[PDB]
Amino acid sequence: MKRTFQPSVLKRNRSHGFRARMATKNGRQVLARRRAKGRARLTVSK
Amino acid sequence: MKAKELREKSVEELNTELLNLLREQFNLRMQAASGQLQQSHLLKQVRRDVARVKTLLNEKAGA
Amino acid sequence: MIREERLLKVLRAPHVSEKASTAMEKSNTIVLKVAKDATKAEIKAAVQKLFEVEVEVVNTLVVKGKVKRHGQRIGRRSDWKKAYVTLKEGQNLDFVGGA
RNA sequence: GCUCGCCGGAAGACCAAGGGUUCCUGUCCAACGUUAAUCGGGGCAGGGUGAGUCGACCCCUAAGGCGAGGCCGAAAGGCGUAGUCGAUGGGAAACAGGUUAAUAUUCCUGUACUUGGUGUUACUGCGAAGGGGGGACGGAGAAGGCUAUGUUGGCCGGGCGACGGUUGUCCCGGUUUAAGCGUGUAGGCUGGUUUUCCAGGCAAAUCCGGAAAAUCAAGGCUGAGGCGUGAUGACGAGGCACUACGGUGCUGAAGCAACAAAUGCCCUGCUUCCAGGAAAAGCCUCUAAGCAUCAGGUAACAUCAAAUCGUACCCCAAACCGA
RNA sequence: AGGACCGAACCGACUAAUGUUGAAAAAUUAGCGGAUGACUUGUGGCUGGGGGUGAAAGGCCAAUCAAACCGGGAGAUAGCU
RNA sequence: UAAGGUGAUAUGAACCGUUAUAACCGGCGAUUUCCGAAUGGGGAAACCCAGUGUGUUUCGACACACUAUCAUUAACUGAAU
Ligand SMILES: [Mg+2]
Ligand SMILES: [Mg+2]
Ligand SMILES: [Mg+2]
Ligand SMILES: [Mg+2]
Ligand SMILES: [Mg+2]
Ligand SMILES: [Mg+2]
Ligand SMILES: [Mg+2]
Ligand SMILES: [Mg+2]
Ligand SMILES: [Mg+2]
Ligand SMILES: [Mg+2]
Ligand SMILES: [Mg+2]
Ligand SMILES: [Mg+2]
Ligand SMILES: [Mg+2]
Ligand SMILES: [Mg+2]
Ligand SMILES: [Mg+2]
Repeated sequence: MKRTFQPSVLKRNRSHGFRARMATKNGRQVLARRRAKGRARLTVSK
Repeated sequence: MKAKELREKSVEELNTELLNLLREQFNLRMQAASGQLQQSHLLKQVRRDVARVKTLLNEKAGA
Repeated sequence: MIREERLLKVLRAPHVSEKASTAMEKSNTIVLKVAKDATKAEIKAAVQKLFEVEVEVVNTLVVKGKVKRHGQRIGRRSDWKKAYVTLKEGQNLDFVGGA
């Protein structure tokens, strides 16, 4: 049956992940702790 | 010849000083023949003076 | 002329893409990595004074880069401006250096 | 290559979503293909989707978002007026052949079209960020007419038959052909027209709204298809030469009628119902200044401009969601 | 017209078999219910964790739900193994 | 400072140098695209669109240059009164 996922790029920004991270103290914090702390190749947006 | 020479040439002619000399990068540098033995690399060994000229022109701005 | 503009450097760099040599029927054309803003007319004239060839028409467009690259995860685009521009027939590359 | 079998409201074809070169050519067969693999959606190369008319930009606005100042709120911040963004919707214009290993309403040929500036000519009130109209909009149902298109005949070309009959009553195939231009039809809708008067439309207005009169009617918009023209052209079964075996150059018959249809078109219609069905611009029109022999407006044509991005490459599936 | 009929698309899941190191972390096959409606679907938007949403099952809130995920207090505490 | 030298994974090509402006090192400069406080407005970051000035102008243009918001002061304008 409906397995909890259902992808949709557009629905992957302000609603979640993507570049929206650059709009909030914590949001932008995530990037630091993520990239810097333990260099991540990261990928977020595709 | 080249290198710091006529540094006062207000009657400057820096134009096409590059392309005309492009022989290497443009032509020669393709394969083999960009001076293989008698006189190879020139660009960074002398033709790199392109700055000196454009720099001067850039300086002779308050004319 | 009404060279008054920027005919100085509207054109630059070839392309030697797959389109190259494959795009030659009645008239070899070209590509040139033309500046982001050189328009068509200026391009038509650019190849006039220089290259000394006879241009029929120009076309051009844009093509955009794009890529992620960073100390962690950012990276961005690049931007360009292609430009076919046709020439003629009765006049080949003549004395020049192809590449 | 010849047989054989399977699907055919599809197991065919096209597109969207999503994918993101999987497309075509050459190559190579380690790994990947549940085996072999000279083969592939695998590897490595190249090629392949050039724009004034297709799309995005761009005008316009929907849901909603943001939001000068502003109202709130320990701070962060929430809400929201003007306003500004936001398509999945409205605004302008191109087709048919040809061609590349790969591009294509972008390149070539033939024939067009839109809009803006400038100019010449002619006629004229312009002339707004403004007023009015218009764009401009629901659901459901009931027809009629028509076209797509099919069938049969006629016409034209072709064959008379591995086995009994078919050598005119018969079997096979074709019988196509666009925008644009003229024609304003089946229908759809709505009375024209003139004059004068005004507490309305933020000011003005001949415009729209209201009021009176007066004279006629046979009007005025809208509109599918059909018919002429486009086109004694093209295409066209098929023959003839050349073949690289894929295909090429030339030539080229008939090319009509009758009936039958649509969920497509007239139909942003008609009828009816309650849940009573975007907006703004273009467009038409009316005036302001403001202009005041001017500028502008309309039309014809002459010319210049139409920038910049995208364009390469499965889709009920081996390219998407399921390792 | 209808808690009307069968009825494709479309939406849903009543039954059985198969699968159960699957083709598949819920499907395939044959049947099955709704199919002008409290219908169904594309795009985008709004509700945030003791909080949301809920024709109500503690259901759903990214294969996670009697209190999501990530990082931290953190080497929590563990008379237990 | 100096006989070499044109950064690295690879030469190679074509060359520059031996005396004292070739390299190479140090100081002061010149330049320094687009994004990013990003600041002309907008924006899914590296893209999109404008206003007002400029030079060369075959004198449409190209690019250029300025134009965010607050605070202090200055001068000028200036509502209901
Ligand atoms: Mg997007
Ligand atoms: Mg860390
Ligand atoms: Mg090409
Ligand atoms: Mg080609
Ligand atoms: Mg084996
Ligand atoms: Mg190669
Ligand atoms: Mg090749
Ligand atoms: Mg399937
Ligand atoms: Mg239900
Ligand atoms: Mg079966
Ligand atoms: Mg209930
Ligand atoms: Mg409930
Ligand atoms: Mg539970
Ligand atoms: Mg600047
Ligand atoms: Mg701001």
